[PDB]
Amino acid sequence: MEGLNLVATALAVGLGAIGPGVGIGIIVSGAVQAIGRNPEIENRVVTYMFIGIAFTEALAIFGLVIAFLIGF
Amino acid sequence: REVMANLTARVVGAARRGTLLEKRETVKSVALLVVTPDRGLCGSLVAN
Repeated sequence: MEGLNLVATALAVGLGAIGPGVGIGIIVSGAVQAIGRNPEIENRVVTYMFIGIAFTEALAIFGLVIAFLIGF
Repeated sequence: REVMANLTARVVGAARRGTLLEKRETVKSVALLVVTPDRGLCGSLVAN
């Protein structure tokens, strides 16, 4: 058989794209809707918004991290 | 009045507290709706 490391890296990065991508989409849609309803609190929610993305980003980064652990 | 009381008790600290409900500071213009009879012979009512 050929190298399964390429398939592993591809699957890890692709799923890290799938999951946090939809998470960020939902987060941004909700934050945009809330800002459009009550702008007077926007700063608070946008702070929380970034926090959410950070966690999702970390998850995606986590996949990329282990992808590198399979790359070399 | 009851529905308005319930609605006003529901909403607190909104974006400028609505539009007609807005407690707009620095009052500079006041409009007055005075209602008076169409005809005389009322007595002191119109004068009051």
